[PDB]
Amino acid sequence: LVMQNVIGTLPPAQTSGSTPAFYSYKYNQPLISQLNSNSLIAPLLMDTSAS
Amino acid sequence: QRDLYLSQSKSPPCGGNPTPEMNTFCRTAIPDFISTVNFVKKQNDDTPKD
Repeated sequence: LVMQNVIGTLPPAQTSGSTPAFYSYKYNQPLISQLNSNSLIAPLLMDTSAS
Repeated sequence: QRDLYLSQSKSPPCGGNPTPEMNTFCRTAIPDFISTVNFVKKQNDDTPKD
């Protein structure tokens, strides 16, 4: 259950107009920033404002 | 099975790049099987009309 909650809705295989494929750049727009290591060590003062 | 296939007409094999036999199966409907068995017509075909 928690692991699905991490994943969210399962992305489709082939890209579609309504939803992007699992390997498309549109789907991985926030994931790339989330998994990037520099998100942890680069900044000196985290911004907690939901911008 | 064909209904389950047609409900997924965005993914293989009815979608994507089907192999020709799978494409034909996805296209063609299921005819009635009981309706085609008829002994009188078969025997008439086998027997010469003379």
